[PDB]
Amino acid sequence: MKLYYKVGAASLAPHIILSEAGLPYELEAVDLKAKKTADGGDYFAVNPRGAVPALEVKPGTVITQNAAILQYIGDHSDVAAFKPAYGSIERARLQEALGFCSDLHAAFSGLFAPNLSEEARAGVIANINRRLGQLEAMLSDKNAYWLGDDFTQPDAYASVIIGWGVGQKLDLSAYPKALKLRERVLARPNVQKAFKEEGLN
Amino acid sequence: MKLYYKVGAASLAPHIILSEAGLPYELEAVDLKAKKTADGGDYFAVNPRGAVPALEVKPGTVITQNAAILQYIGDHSDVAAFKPAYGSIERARLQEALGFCSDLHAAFSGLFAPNLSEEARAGVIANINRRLGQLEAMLSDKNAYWLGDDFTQPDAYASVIIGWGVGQKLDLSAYPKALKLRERVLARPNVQKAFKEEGLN
Ligand SMILES: N[C@H](CCC(=O)N[C@@H](CS)C(=O)NCC(=O)O)C(=O)O
Ligand SMILES: N[C@H](CCC(=O)N[C@@H](CS)C(=O)NCC(=O)O)C(=O)O
Repeated sequence: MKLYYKVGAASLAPHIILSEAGLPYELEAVDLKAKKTADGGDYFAVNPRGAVPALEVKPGTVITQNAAILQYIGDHSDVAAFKPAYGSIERARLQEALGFCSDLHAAFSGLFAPNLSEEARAGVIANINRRLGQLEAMLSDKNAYWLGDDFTQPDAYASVIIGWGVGQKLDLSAYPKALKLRERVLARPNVQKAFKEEGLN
Repeated sequence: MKLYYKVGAASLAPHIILSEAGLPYELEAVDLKAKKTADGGDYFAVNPRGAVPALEVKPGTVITQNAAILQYIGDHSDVAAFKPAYGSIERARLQEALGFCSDLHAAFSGLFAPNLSEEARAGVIANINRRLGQLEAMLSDKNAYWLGDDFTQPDAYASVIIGWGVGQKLDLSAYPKALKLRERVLARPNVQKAFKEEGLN
């Protein structure tokens, strides 16, 4: 399969999960400014919504939307935690966490919008603070990772988003459970392998 | 199961799907202003994120996030279209459409925010127009419903969101495929049954 990604963007989540699954994959860096693939072609032909990630499962079949991509990879892996039975409460918890990741992502996205005024920026920060508080409350110290004993796709996606906060030098020390989850994810060897593949430290 | 809903809100989507599935369900109207259940209790104890829908599967187990709720209902129904195999391309298409519904929903949500300035409102309208254009392009006249020959959860969710546009008297006549999908959904008897259950016409 082929993952369309931009360095450090939300596409790092499925990059991490592809690496953890150990399935063969190819990567394609997208220029999101010009909306072009690396050969100079039109990225809108790949994803008409214009976003990364997109996953080409095989020629002519491209899946968009992180929740879909993350679960497709999981269902085609051998990692049981990545692929709970549909209809099981575990599957619902997986989807619920991925849905919340989209909400968390949406709060952060406001921060990188162009011509962002200081006043508009304050509202973005307030929503980031609100979503981070909700993630923090949702995490339980009875669980090594978000959903329980096992690392799953949500963990990777939350860790990437929190990393955007780190990169922006936001103070996230009031969210120790969130920081601990990210620290745990960042130490996983297949996570480091994905970060390397994007030229990131 | 028990669905926590507000009249005409995004919770109408799983209300529709519960009705279509024919499984037994109870409804609970939430006051989102006071964040209270109808007995006067704290809705944050039900969903700490404060949103509808929430689905109590059984006492002590509440699922939040529309994508999770919609797929839980589908996986516990007898309707094959609602429950494609995990890992099948059909399941990925289902999740992709639900993920896009969240994006469409997010564009519309801006319109109902309090103290919305005329200028901020224009940007909201521009994003609604952009997301509606993307939905329109994603729909294919080869398909009776969004994903193909079969009505699915996405169809209900898109139809509810478009309905918010109708209620706001936005001109959506440049999106005929979207309008046709909604018209088709609104004529389904179990859809009308759900609308009735919320006191809606
Ligand atoms: N500054 C970017 C952060 C990644 C990023 O901002 N990308 C997207 C998410 S993939 C975003 O946060 N906002 C716009 C968007 O989500 O498309 C980087 O270091 O790569
Ligand atoms: N005016 C509301 C529209 C529904 C609504 O606006 N609810 C939510 C979605 S459920 C929304 O569009 N914005 C805030 C939110 O999504 O919570 C109604 O007629 O019920």
